[PDB]
Amino acid sequence: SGSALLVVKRGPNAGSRFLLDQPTTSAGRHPDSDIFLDDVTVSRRHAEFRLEGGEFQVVDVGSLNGTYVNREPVDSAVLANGDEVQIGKFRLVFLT
Amino acid sequence: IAAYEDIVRRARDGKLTAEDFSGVTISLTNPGTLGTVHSVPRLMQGQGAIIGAGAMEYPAEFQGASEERIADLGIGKLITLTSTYDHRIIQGAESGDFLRTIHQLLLDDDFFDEIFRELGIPYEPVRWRTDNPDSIEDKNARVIELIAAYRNRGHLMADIDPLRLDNTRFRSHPDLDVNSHGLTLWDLDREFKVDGFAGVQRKKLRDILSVLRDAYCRHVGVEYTHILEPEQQRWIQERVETKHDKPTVAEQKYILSKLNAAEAFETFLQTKYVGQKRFSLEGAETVIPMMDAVIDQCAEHGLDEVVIAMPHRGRLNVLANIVGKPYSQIFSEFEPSQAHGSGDVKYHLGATGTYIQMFGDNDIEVSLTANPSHLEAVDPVLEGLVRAKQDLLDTGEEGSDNRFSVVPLMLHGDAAFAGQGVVAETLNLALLRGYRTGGTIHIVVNNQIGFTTAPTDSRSSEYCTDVAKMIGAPIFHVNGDDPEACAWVARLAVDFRQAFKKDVVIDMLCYRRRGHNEGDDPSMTQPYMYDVIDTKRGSRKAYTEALIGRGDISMKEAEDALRDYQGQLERVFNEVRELEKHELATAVDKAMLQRIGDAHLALPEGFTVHPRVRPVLEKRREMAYEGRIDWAFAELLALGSLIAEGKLVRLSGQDTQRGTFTQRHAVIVDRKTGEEFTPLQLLATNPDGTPTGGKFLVYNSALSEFAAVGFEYGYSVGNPDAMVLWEAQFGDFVNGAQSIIDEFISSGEAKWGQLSDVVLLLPHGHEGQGPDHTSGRIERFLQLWAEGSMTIAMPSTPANYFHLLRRHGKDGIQRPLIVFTPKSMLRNKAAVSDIRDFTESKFRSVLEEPMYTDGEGDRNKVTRLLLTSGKIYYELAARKAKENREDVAIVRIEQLAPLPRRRLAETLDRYPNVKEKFWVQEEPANQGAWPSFGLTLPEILPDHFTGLKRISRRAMSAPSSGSSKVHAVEQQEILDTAFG
Amino acid sequence: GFTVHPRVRPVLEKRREMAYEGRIDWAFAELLALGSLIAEGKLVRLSGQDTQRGTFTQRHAVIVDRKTGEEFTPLQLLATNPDGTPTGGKFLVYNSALSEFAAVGFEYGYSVGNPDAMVLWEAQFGDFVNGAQSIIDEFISSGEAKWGQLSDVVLLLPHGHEGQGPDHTSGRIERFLQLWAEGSMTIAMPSTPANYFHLLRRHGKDGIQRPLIVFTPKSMLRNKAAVSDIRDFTESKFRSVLEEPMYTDGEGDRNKVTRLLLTSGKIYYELAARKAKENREDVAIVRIEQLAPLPRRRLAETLDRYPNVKEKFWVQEEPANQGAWPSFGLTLPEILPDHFTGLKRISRRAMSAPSSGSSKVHAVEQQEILDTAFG
Amino acid sequence: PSHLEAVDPVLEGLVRAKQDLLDTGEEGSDNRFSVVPLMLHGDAAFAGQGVVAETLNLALLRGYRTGGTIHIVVNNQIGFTTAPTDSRSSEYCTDVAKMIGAPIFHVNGDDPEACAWVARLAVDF
Amino acid sequence: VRWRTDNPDSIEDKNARVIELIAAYRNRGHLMADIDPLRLDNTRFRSHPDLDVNSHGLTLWDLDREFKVDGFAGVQRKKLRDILSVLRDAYCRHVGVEYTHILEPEQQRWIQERVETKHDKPTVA
Ligand SMILES: Cc1ncc(C[n+]2csc(CCOP(=O)(O)OP(=O)(O)O)c2C)c(N)n1
Ligand SMILES: Cc1ncc(C[n+]2csc(CCOP(=O)(O)OP(=O)(O)O)c2C)c(N)n1
Ligand SMILES: [Ca+2]
Ligand SMILES: [Ca+2]
Ligand SMILES: [Mg+2]
Ligand SMILES: [Mg+2]
Repeated sequence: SGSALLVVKRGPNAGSRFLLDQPTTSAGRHPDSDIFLDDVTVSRRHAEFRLEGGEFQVVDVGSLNGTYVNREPVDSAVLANGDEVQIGKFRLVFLT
Repeated sequence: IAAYEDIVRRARDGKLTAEDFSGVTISLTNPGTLGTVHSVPRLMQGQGAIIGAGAMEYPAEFQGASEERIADLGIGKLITLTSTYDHRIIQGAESGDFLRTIHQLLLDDDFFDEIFRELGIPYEPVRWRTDNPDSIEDKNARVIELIAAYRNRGHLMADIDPLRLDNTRFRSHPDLDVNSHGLTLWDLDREFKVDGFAGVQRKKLRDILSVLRDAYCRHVGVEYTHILEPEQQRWIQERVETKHDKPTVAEQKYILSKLNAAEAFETFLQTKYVGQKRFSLEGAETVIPMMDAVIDQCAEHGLDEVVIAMPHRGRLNVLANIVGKPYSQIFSEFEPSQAHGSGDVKYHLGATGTYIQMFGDNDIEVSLTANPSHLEAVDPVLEGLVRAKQDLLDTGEEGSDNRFSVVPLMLHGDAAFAGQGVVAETLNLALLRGYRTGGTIHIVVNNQIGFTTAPTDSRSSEYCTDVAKMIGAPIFHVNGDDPEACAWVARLAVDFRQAFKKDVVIDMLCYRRRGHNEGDDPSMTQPYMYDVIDTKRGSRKAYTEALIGRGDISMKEAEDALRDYQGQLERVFNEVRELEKHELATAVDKAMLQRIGDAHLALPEGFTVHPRVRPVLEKRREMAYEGRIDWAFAELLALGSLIAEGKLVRLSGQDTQRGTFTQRHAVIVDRKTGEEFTPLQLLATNPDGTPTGGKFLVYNSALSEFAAVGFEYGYSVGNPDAMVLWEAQFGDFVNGAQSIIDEFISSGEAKWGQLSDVVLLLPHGHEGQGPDHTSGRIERFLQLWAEGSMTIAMPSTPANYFHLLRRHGKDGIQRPLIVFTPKSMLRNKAAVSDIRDFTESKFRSVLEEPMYTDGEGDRNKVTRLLLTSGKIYYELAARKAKENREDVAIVRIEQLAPLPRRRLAETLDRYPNVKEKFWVQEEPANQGAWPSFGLTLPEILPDHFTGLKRISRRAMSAPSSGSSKVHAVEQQEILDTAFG
Repeated sequence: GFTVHPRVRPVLEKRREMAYEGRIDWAFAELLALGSLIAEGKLVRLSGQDTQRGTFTQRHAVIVDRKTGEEFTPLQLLATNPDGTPTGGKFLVYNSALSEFAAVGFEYGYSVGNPDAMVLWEAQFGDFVNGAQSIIDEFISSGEAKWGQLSDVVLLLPHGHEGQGPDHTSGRIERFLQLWAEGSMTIAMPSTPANYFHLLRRHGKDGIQRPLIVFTPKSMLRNKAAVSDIRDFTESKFRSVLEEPMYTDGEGDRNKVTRLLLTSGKIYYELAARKAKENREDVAIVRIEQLAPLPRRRLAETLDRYPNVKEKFWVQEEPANQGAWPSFGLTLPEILPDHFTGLKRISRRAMSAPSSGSSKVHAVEQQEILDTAFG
Repeated sequence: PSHLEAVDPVLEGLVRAKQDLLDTGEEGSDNRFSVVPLMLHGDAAFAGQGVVAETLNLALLRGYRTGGTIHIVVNNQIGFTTAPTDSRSSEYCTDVAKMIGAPIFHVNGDDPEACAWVARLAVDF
Repeated sequence: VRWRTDNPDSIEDKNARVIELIAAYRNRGHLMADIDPLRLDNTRFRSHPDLDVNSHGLTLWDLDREFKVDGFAGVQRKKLRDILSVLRDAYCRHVGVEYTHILEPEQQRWIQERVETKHDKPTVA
């Protein structure tokens, strides 16, 4: 609805909708993150869903089990509709 | 070399000070860098001598010949070492001897021994040996033999001890020393016809030794030669001998993330609480990702569940980082003595969770099972639980798709594996017709100690796991410091288990960080061992440095891992600090009986039945259509009705298929062919062709007691909706499995809550066939009975036993029913039952005589009251019928525990002219039911049982008398005492 | 040049003080009973799970050098008389494997192969004995009877209600008493270090081959109250029945007693301190050290003292269906009815397990019995 | 008693008691081990029973060692009515002995000359 | 013996096969021995290619040829029919030997001498 919707496919909280509609949406294994993806694999600070105009770059921020966009480890990637973004054991899908 | 690399690192980055240059007393130059053979350098003032190291190469003449030509003759590279010296102090003899001394070192053995010690290399260095003048054919058989010797005992010369306590195991082997097999460093570059060594039919000697090193001498000891199956040995060589690929940096990072949560969990547990000096998984944190690897592999393999049975050590760590339980459900109600204990009950309880593959595409179930403080006691219980779940899924042994999707992950202590005897019984039942689990993954966590008992004094074998070689189980002794190795070993075990369906043992050699007591410094008993552990580094932090040192990760990746360590350490400390502030019809119609009575004669086309069994089938057809049903047929009718209803029945015991006393005949075998026939399986199919859903599982157990009872108990836990029955040969042999009764059956439904729906048939009967062939010791069962924990019962009539099994099988309430089946009374013509008993009746916990209930009997005439339970009633009733003693009534207490208070109070109010009460039992005075009844009855029902007399055998230390003549006199003494 | 571990060092000097002054704890009393037997000339074979150092850091029969790693046995020094002559005795102390069935079966076979030997087997905790239940049921209890293989074995079983779990508290006495016949075994539960000292010496020098099942305490080893003076070890004998110290040696009035308490384990020390707090001179506590055979004469004579007793109680920490009550509550009013008729029981509720899992539950249940026997 | 393999640890305790008495074997100046345990066993009782393993573990400990033991299993290929297939998960019942590196000689119980040689050779080992 | 037409391989090629076959007979000599007096499983004798000579690239023609068998019956050279006769009488007769699984080397050497020798027939007395 004008912004990106991340829907978790694999994880304890599978089948859940989250909205990325801010210039900075935080994700990690800590409550100080908008999308608190909790698990032992997930690190305290993992990735950000920054919004630059009409672009969503999911950027890694010092995580041990990296951030895989379409099973591909990236540091910064312009996430497109239908991508497998992986944070530890969690695997969510991007929607436009 | 540390001071050399400091001077090199600083010179390279222009950070050298002038205080470094001032002080050169002796210098060295290398003109041989540019290929210049030798130089005559100029010596500067302030230096006594300067050494000009030449070009280390083959001489000019040989430069044109082939390498194969040179190595075949024995020509080697050389360095032209020069020493341009000052004649004002140093003379030709001293400088000439100085260079000779250098040569002696560069070709010495102790020089390289010292260097290998300083570089952390445990293996024997190459020695300067002058070429073996033997032919390649002569040398070939030596190289072939050396390859076989490395496979058989390569594990002995392996660096699998993280503490490096025995440095001699790396030098005390001539069967692995190459110099002994007629070989030198010159033969290193020659080809040998190694028939299928690393797959290649030809290989250079230096390749052959390096393969064997990385395969059997690195951090993985391989013991597989003792296996009798050949393809299994071929299979392990195809994995072990291949130069294994280095794991990806992403794979390595998952290992370090799993080790970060494990080291932080034990950091929290050794801080937040006290008394946790015991159960401290410090040093063996590597076992957390090791199990994770097994389960990740299992999910990839397409498996359904991994059932974990483990001891108290590091159990909470597994519950959070392996099972998948949140820290909240772990420390809810958590709890400083010098002795170790159980602490919080969570160390016993078994919870379930789910595992999501980090890299794979599947999800698998991970459950944990309950166990007491008795080490390795849960071993047969876990294999029974895994089998219960497999059978349920129409997979494994009892299924169309024999996959064995339930995998037993069993962990053990180092001294507990060779020590306990249950370990052998459990391995024996790992591959039986009705007990197999299709392999089991065993991870022994060798901490190289057991409280204060040295491992040397706890086993009579090289390895603790040498017990596993009973069933040809491959053993992989892996070093608990190298995590990458532990994961490979663990994942390879899964492949073997899935390929051959055989148990696999992984010996994880680690160290125990602290003693079992908080104020215990076990350096009193093992000072040398704990002196090494004092200077050791954590298996997570050490692996972190190794990844940086090897160039696998950078300092940015070192920050990603260090932030994850604090991020997971704070995670549990703050979650706990926040959670702390917020604080039935038991009978069937006669047509059902007639279906079971006809199943005994529904023999397959051409089934030649044994002539001794042949009339038993016809007699059961007559019994189901007329009456006088003996105990033997009543037993099968109770289960036959439950199978036709749709319930699973698992009856298995020592010689239970035929029957201990030739009474069951659940499986009859053809005399000519040898085929098996089960009449109770015919009931699992309704007359209209539709399957009922029930099943009959009848097997013959090994000569085991501890594991036979522990397996059936585990089956009633894994599948509660199953009539699990275990029959002993004689009740007297149950003392072998006393740990299963004391710790799992009686206190199971209470200590943890593991509901036991097991039935334990124990042949009990006083006939005098010896102390070990008469009493199943009822006194002990009653002694450990609490309000509603078990149901001890002693039936007297076949009809009552029928209702007893049907009642226990359809009550819903999970409670262990200990039935005491008779021995002689099976073939007793008096111990029979009519059809109206099986059809128009229910279970009777209290039983009056037949004359007072159905016949014309006078209850007032009774003055003498007799209370009994076993077959002894039939002897007392016949004695009463001989003397026409109408003043004696006999009441039976069928359900011994719980005591039928209401059923007996109402029954005792009948027969009002009773002036004396007696408890008549064949068992001795200190044994039987009197020690409990004589103290319970006048306390619970004092209006009738006050002043109760006892007519029984004299108190003995054994259940009965040895001589058969003595038993006849003692049995008649009680019959005359109760009738006089 | 034997560098002793600094954690062991003061325990060596404390035993020098205890032997020359008094207040001898259970740990030293255990070694004094065997130390006298070795110096006399008898073979002593004490071996069990972690028995060399001691399950609860109490034995120290073998001490190891911190620098070298050499073993030192102080009880082997007694096998040589001061005049250089060997006594003929020997001390055999080993650490058994994680075995139960064979550990108990081996020591039993040793007492059959050599009757003139003090064979002792110590479990880690009494609760783990159920593994070797076949050795107890078939070889020890019915050995001296079924065939005649005389068993001179001593089975030390750490028994004590502290609440460290069901598998770390009760060594199940109820079963030993249940399989006891007239003169087949000798079940015993000592309360004082001096009594245990005479118990071992008596069993080691009686000649009569009879298995003595001793229930050593766990917490009461380091209990400051559970001590013994030199006068007890020198001028005294084994006591199967034990009165309070105020009625026997101190100024104590036997008539003042109206409430009679009968006990056996360490629970006596809690009942005596509770009595000293409330100055309840109407409560007497008698201990039954030898549980089987029951000391009929020693107890009848003692029961005649304290004549103003109007109530009798059996106070045990063990549950109702477990402990000594299932046997005592039915034997005592049948053997000594002139005193034990109408005997009341002050104990824990009947459980299927020997104790409760939570440590908090044990503290409440242990205080419930102390208030019941003092009200 | 009637419990199979139950006397296994009792015999090894009796042999050790006599060895220590004779001032030979483990406890003494000599190391003869003059007492030899001749233990006979049932075919399914060797693999089927757990005591068997605990007993083998004691066969060579610091204060338990008997300096070897001669074990003669009488594999009659049956146990009442249970087949050896349902009584053991190994080729031989004696595969339990492999725990301590014990040499196993599967000899035929019809050839007496062979049985004597096998028995005498075991004594030498 | 089966009628097989000569293996055209050299003696060096055939040697490593014969060396390996000796060790194969030592590892599982017991698996094809006549130790069952009732002869219930007749297939145990034929269900083993590691002991079948025809499988190791050998024929009845190679039976009379010499092979460099390193210390088999002491002799560094032996005819194939002599090698298979020592192994038959030593392992596949009525005494199955499991001695290869032992870790001590001198013990294996000890059993090798006492097993791989034409043992004297016992006296009539
Ligand atoms: C059956 C049994 N007997 C005795 C004990 C007492 N006990 C507790 S720890 C221990 C020794 C530890 O041995 P191991 O299994 O190697 O454990 P780890 O040293 O690895 O912790 C013993 C004897 C026990 N727990 N279980
Ligand atoms: C411990 C034990 N459990 C059960 C029995 C009952 N029982 C009597 S004979 C028999 C089978 C005999 O097996 P095995 O040891 O092979 O005897 P063998 O004929 O070889 O001597 C069994 C189970 C027993 N005697 N001992
Ligand atoms: Ca049920
Ligand atoms: Ca004596
Ligand atoms: Mg250990
Ligand atoms: Mg038999």
